[PDB]
Amino acid sequence: DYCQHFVDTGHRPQNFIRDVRELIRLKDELIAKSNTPPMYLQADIEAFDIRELTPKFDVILLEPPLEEYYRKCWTWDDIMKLEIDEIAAPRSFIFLWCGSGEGLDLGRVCLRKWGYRRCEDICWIKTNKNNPLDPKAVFQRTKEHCLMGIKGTDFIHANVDIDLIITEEPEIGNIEKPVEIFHIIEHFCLGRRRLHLFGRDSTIRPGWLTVGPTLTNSNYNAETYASYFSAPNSYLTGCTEE
Amino acid sequence: LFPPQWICCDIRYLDVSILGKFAVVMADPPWDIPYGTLTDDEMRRLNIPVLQDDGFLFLWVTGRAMELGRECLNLWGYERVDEIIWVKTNQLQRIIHWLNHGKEHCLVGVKGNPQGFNQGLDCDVIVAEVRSTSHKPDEIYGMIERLSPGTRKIELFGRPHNVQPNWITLGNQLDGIHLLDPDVVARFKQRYPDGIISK
Ligand SMILES: CSc1cc(CN2CCC(C)(C)CC2)ccc1C(=O)NC[C@]1(O)CCCN(c2cc(NCc3ccccc3)ncn2)C1
Ligand SMILES: [Mg+2]
Ligand SMILES: [Mg+2]
Ligand SMILES: [Mg+2]
Ligand SMILES: [Mg+2]
Repeated sequence: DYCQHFVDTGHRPQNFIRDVRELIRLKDELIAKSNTPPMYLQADIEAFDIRELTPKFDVILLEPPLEEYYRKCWTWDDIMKLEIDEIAAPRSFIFLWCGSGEGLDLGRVCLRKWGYRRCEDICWIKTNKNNPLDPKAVFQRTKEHCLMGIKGTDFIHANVDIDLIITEEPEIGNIEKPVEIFHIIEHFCLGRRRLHLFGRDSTIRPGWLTVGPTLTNSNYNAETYASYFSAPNSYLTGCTEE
Repeated sequence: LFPPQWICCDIRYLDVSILGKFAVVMADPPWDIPYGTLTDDEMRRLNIPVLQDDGFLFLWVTGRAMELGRECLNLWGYERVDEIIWVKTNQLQRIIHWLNHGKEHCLVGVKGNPQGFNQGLDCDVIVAEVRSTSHKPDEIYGMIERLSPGTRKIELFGRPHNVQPNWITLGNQLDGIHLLDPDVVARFKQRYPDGIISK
């Protein structure tokens, strides 16, 4: 009983998960080849009209800075008023980092508000191998959820990933999410128009447009960006040859 | 009365008002996502609200019941204040549509203002071995006992292996009726003087 152990020793049960030959590396190789150059834009999203972000996106990764990450923050009031449906493609995916509190409920409201249904729930399970409190909390919270949503109505790329990410709990005040979420997303081969809202200089990445208030530089040009998906490139999965 | 008790019944039809109040409710419903499943309306209509005044509810959910169970939770009068994740491993501590599923979810709801519970002793991740397809991990009962020691608890849709001390277990594949608490026995005999639960 690892629960009983955690009560006795402070080692989270997930410290005891181990190992966390079909090589899905040509996928990652094909992704790398089709990736657009990284594009990024400093923008104060509370003051910025997201409709300027074109074309519509096949994938949106939404990482609002929640108050619970710190122990400008966005409340679920602010997040729910983002017009995400105005930039999402009719068939597209969202990945929303929800924290571990009321966000598990309000994030689902958001997804429905914006026209998606939740398809998966990706749990970021944080180990404390190197270092063995909400008022409403019944339990010590040791994980965060990233909700996957689909909207709208295969290929050669199948599912290879599990819905858990296991890493060590980062140092206090480190708000970065595990880069492994980018891998789960890119492994799907969802399309090439990928947007990361509330990204940072540290999260900029090939194949993605990053938009955030703390970016120090911008290179986004709406016409240049759209040219990466012009014919005959419009409908690629991101996982096929150039 | 400390030792295990159970009632073989259709939980749709049992009059649960006879059971008293419980510090903890746990339910592992047969969501309609087959054997003896309940429709969404039947789940909504279950008389959970009479089971507690102040306490916690543990609700296992998968697939679209992740949303449906949140609805039920709120309809029955609970706020979801935690969510337990059971990471599924084999005997060697390795993890067993768009993603392969390595975990199972249990919502934690609160009703009223529970007092004297040991909140924060356990964390919200369980790591435990899979057994039969239908077998929740027995670690949940220890977390619940440490959270609320000695108090009365009730399980909905349990199976014979789930009967535990301090717990009354309900389900339609239990063996008859086994009741030991004198207050429950009295109210049961009054409600069901010929020992049959219909309609
Ligand atoms: C429902 S528990 C369960 C949950 C799961 C899913 N989980 C497994 C553990 C988990 C951690 C993976 C998480 C997920 C799998 C199996 C059972 C199981 O084996 N359960 C015993 C059972 O007896 C069965 C018959 C219905 N059942 C009823 C049903 C009922 N009225 C409805 C009705 C009756 C007759 C006909 C039609 C409808 N009244 C009392 N009990 C309970
Ligand atoms: Mg230890
Ligand atoms: Mg799934
Ligand atoms: Mg990869
Ligand atoms: Mg067991």
